[PDB]
Amino acid sequence: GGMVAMVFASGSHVFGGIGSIFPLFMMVGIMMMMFRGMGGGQQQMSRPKL
Amino acid sequence: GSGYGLGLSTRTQVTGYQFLARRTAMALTRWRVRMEIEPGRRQTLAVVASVSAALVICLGALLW
Repeated sequence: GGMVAMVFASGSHVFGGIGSIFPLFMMVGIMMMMFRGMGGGQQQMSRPKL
Repeated sequence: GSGYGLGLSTRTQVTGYQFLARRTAMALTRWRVRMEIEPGRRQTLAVVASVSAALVICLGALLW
């Protein structure tokens, strides 16, 4: 968010409108890895073995 | 009764149903439940790969 804010304060205004699709999809992709993803050493169970 | 309506559910019940769905689906097309290998999965994954490759290319065009 800081990168986008820095660019907006700088005045490029490149991310306005449809250009925003790059930050938006990245922010969503990061969200998937941190909350879901896969279990650790104490979570050996998974769909392929169950 | 039981099982009817919109009651609560859990994540183990969601995968459990998908297993019964795959196993019953091949029983209609191949008439056997042995399921030595599970081709329905692979045929579906290949489509998802096809769609993803289309999206990667058009995002590449927008970047241009």
